[PDB]
Amino acid sequence: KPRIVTSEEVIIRESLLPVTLQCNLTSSSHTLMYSYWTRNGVELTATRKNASNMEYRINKPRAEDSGEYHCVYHFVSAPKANATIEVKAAPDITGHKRSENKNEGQDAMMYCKSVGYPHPEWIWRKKENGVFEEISNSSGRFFITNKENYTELSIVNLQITEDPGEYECNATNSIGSASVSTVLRVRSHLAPLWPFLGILAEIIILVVIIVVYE
Amino acid sequence: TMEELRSLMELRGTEAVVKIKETYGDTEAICRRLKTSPVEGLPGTAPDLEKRKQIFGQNFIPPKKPKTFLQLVWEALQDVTLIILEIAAIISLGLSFYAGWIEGAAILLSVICVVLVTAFNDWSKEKQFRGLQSTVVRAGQVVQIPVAEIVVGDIAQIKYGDLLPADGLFIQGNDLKIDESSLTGESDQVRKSVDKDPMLLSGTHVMEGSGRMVVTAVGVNSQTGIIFTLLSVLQGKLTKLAVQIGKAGLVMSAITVIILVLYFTVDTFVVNKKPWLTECTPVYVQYFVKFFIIGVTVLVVAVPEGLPLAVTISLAYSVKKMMKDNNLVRHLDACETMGNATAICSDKTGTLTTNRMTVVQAYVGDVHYKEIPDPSSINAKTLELLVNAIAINSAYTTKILPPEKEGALPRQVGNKTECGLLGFVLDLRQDYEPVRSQMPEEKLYKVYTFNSVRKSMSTVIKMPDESFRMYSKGASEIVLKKCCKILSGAGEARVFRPRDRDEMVKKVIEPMACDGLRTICVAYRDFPSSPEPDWDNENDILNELTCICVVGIEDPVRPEVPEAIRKCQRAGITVRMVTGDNINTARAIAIKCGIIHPGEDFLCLEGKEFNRRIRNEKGEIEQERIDKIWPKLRVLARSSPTDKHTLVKGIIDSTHTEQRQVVAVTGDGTNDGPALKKADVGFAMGIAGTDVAKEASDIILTDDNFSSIVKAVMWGRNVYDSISKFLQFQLTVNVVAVIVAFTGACITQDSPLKAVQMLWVNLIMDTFASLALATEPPTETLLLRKPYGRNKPLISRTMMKNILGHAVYQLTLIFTLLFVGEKMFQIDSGRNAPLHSPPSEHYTIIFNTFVMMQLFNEINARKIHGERNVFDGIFRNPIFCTIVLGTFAIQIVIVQFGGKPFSCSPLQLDQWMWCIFIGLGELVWGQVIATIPTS
Ligand SMILES: Nc1ncnc2c1ncn2[C@@H]1O[C@H](COP(=O)(O)OP(=O)(O)NP(=O)(O)O)[C@@H](O)[C@H]1O
Ligand SMILES: *[C@@H]1O[C@H](CO)[C@@H](O)[C@H](O)[C@H]1NC(C)=O
Ligand SMILES: *[C@@H]1O[C@H](CO)[C@@H](O)[C@H](O)[C@H]1NC(C)=O
Ligand SMILES: *[C@@H]1O[C@H](CO)[C@@H](O)[C@H](O)[C@H]1NC(C)=O
Ligand SMILES: *[C@@H]1O[C@H](CO)[C@@H](O)[C@H](O)[C@H]1NC(C)=O
Ligand SMILES: *[C@@H]1O[C@H](CO)[C@@H](O)[C@H](O)[C@H]1NC(C)=O
Ligand SMILES: *[C@@H]1O[C@H](CO)[C@@H](O)[C@H](O)[C@H]1NC(C)=O
Ligand SMILES: [Ca+2]
Ligand SMILES: [Mg+2]
Repeated sequence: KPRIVTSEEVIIRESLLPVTLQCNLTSSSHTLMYSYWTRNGVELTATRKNASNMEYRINKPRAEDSGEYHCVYHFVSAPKANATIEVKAAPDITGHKRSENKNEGQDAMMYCKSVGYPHPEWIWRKKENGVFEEISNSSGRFFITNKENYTELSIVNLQITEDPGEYECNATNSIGSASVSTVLRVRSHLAPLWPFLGILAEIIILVVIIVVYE
Repeated sequence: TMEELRSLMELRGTEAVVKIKETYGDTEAICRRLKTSPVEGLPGTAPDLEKRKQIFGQNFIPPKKPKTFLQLVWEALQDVTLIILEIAAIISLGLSFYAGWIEGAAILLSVICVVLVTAFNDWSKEKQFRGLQSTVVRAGQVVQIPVAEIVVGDIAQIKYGDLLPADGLFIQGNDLKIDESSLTGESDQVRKSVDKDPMLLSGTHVMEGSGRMVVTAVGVNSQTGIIFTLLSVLQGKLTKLAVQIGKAGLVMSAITVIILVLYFTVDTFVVNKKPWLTECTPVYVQYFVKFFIIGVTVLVVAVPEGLPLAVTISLAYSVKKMMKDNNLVRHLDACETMGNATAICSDKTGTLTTNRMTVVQAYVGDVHYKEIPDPSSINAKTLELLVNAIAINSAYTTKILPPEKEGALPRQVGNKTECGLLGFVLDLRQDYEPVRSQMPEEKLYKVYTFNSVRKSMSTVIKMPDESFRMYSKGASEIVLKKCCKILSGAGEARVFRPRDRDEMVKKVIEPMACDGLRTICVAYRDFPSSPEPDWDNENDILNELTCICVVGIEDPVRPEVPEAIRKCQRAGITVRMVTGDNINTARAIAIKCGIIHPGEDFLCLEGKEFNRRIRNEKGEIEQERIDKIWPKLRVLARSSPTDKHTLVKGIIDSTHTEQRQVVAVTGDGTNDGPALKKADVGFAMGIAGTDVAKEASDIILTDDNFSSIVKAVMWGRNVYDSISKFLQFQLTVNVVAVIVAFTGACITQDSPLKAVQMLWVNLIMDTFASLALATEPPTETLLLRKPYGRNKPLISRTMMKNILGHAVYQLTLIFTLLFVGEKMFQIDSGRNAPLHSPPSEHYTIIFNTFVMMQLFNEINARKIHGERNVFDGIFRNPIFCTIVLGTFAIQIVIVQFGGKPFSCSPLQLDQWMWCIFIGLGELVWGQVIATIPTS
């Protein structure tokens, strides 16, 4: 088994200093063919050389760079050795919908996608009386799905009197936590009736003024 | 060849006589070469026309028509207002590629529409003018032939007022005088004669006399054809208004761009520290591009590109619709000048009367009949003499013809007073044929011509053996006093003395005149003839007459003019009458018309008094003397053709009254040339009008009615009104629009209305308001307002009150929405959106409300005079309804399926209903603002 010595894990802060990740193939009796860096199972571009010792430099480290890095060593007649250098950093929410407007008696969908590593734990909250409480499944109409980035909250058979409000994903991780908010509004069924009663109230007083004038 | 004859007649001098004598002799020596029989004439057969016109080629082809549709498009493209729009579209299209392109197309579309419409209407107008305006007295045959055909050899009969259609050698005639200023530039009356100057020229006007001509050639080789081939106060005010609006719009656009750039730079660089990194240069220029485009679009909104289109559309619509009202317009600017008309100087006969002469009263047998009598009532030995003295007296060509069409009246063809006399004779159950047939020119030798100088026509007949029989018809005052006996009683020849005739004048003549009857007198004489009388001394050869009977002819006043004149006087227009009849008859008819009312102080002075009282210093004409007459003058009797001209000149040029006067003159005749051109607008007569009076006028009346003139006045006022209402609507829109932009750049850092939406608003307002508000049909309410002044401003008080009130309502609603729409609708605020951001439905609501308010205010902008019932007459103009409904549907589709390119997000049903609610509220606010006194 080839021996690979790797650099220590790095926590990406707001500092602009470039970060260098190092692997050294210290012991190998096989004719090495090539080597490459990989991030989250994706081979980084232009990282294939001889590289019996291999380096990767990040000039502007950001939270989007952090991930589970590997330096894979492919040999002529030996199985590959991968190893792992984890680059930890706090998570950041990169995508959400500002508001969700839906008719009563319909479904609602909200999501909070984020970037970081190690991948976070998604929990949702609901703002009541000025403070954020935990979501409650007290009617079986709430569905929460959790993934690495994606989280999804779904509501069925919206109720105008209870559901509307602001919800908040929470994205926690050993480095830190981040959160954003989404406003859900449920529209009444009798909405298109009040303006109609207005329009009539303008016609039957626009006529009255005219015919009296004649 | 015609070329030799043309070169011969080109001399135009006293040498022509010599040449004609030295080479061509008289007319008949070489008339055979032209292939023409003078006395016999030409039947008018096609083979004869082909044989005599083997090398004619063609007639005078109409002008080349260099104005094609493409030429008109190019001409209308270089308009001052459209240059700005097309330049700005070019800048926008160039600046886009760096959906921005969707901006430029909008501007382009506007320009395209305008130019197309303009070109189309212009071309249409030209075709109409060619179609409407293209029997000639030069007939050849004894029967009249149509004007179109013109041949070489035809024998023209020329009368006073004929416009000469071709060139020809003179043959015979009496005292022919012609105005040749159309060719020489000299306005002196050339007297034509075989022995001095026998040529007759196309395009010259016959001022006096009559004759015949043998045309040298049909071929249009006359000097006038050769030279012709060789060849708006409202508009000024509107141009001034357009340039002022453009300047204000330019200033506002520049200020908006400066404010936006200042905000961006100060906020991004000074308040917050950000260095000018080169990598961010594209973003920093995209911002600038956006700001610039916003400014540009504001300018193209503020520029009024629909004003000239509105003017041309209203003028073309009115000109086309006048033709179905018996007015055909030649000069376009006369359509709107008639709106301001403040005086009309018409003539009695032809226009105010039906010009049909009938006999209703008589004074025969020393008895006054008010109705046509039985033939037995009148004693014998007198009826025969009356028939002899009427049938043979004058103008054997005044034949009476049956109508023979839909039971019409027996229209007359000759001198109308003599026609009425023949009608009276026929109504006595007699016939003039057994008298005229037995008396041809055979013994008819001594005839005195009829003219206004003598007002009488006399003939001598040789039939009485060893005697003569003089006949005379006179104006009851020139001729009546010349008689010496009365055929009264049972044929008795009582002695006529100055004593009893004075009482007779006040007994029968005065009541006849007061009934509106023109009084004429018939007299006869018998010369002994044993010594031949020397008949050249008119003073004595017309005396010693014997009056047979006195008859009063009449022509009824048209049934429509008593109300047309009333409408004219209600609309502030004063109408005067100029006539050649005696003062009594003129006053009697002017009372029936309504021109002068029985109780008032209105002058009715004659022509001689008029000339005497306006010339104090020798014969000089003084404006001060005229200014004391024309304000209170209604009837001008026994006038002269120059009297009408001097009255028009005195009225127009006067600076005495508080308001400048614009007059209209109705004319018909030879000498109504200068009087009909000094006036501001001239009306020629349709059927009774000569060619000289038709080529100097501005409008021609097809039906000859005076009541047509009033229609013209109405159709003038409508034109003005149309422009006014358009202006109203347009101004309101752009005011709000501009203000919104200038308040979007200060409170926020972006205009609430994007560039493409503002271009849609500009398209609606300018193009469609010009097309829809400028075709309003006229109503009878227009003829109830005093004529407008000269320096009256376009933006009247009510128009600016409407502009301010509706702008106030629209501005408050738009600002309230822009700042509280996130909470009123619960729709998430769209303010402070970053660059390249998805559209929101907070701003789509503002755009939709703006457009709906504009449409519901376009409905309001159809009333300028404070009228409350806006929907009055809305269905008489289908263009308005079509355009408004089409715009509404297009707005719906733009908001719904018109997303990211138009910056519009789809709306639900209640938001649409709220937008419509606010528009109808604009209608109700229009109702509110109408109940405010502008005084
Ligand atoms: N055939 C006629 N023979 C003799 N006198 C006539 C004849 N016709 C008209 N008169 C009279 O002689 C004058 C001729 O004037 P005329 O040319 O008919 O115009 P007017 O009637 O005077 N004016 P106007 O109605 O405007 O054309 C008038 O005084 C008539 O009364
Ligand atoms: C790099 O080159 C050395 C020297 O030839 C060789 O031993 C080694 O296997 C190579 N590694 C590769 C090609 O990955
Ligand atoms: C790791 O490899 C690099 C690159 O060759 C080398 O400089 C460094 O000394 C190596 N470190 C160790 C501990 O072998
Ligand atoms: C390398 O192989 C190991 C075997 O345990 C595996 O866990 C790891 O994910 C592999 N690395 C990559 C980048 O696939
Ligand atoms: C809520 O209860 C329903 C019905 O038992 C279940 O399907 C759903 O997954 C539950 N959701 C949560 C977040 O507990
Ligand atoms: C989330 O993880 C998936 C793999 O499941 C990856 O394809 C995607 O790029 C990640 N990020 C986002 C923002 O979806
Ligand atoms: C997420 O947890 C962190 C840590 O307390 C906090 O900053 C954030 O507000 C939390 N989220 C919610 C939804 O309360
Ligand atoms: Ca415009
Ligand atoms: Mg006359």
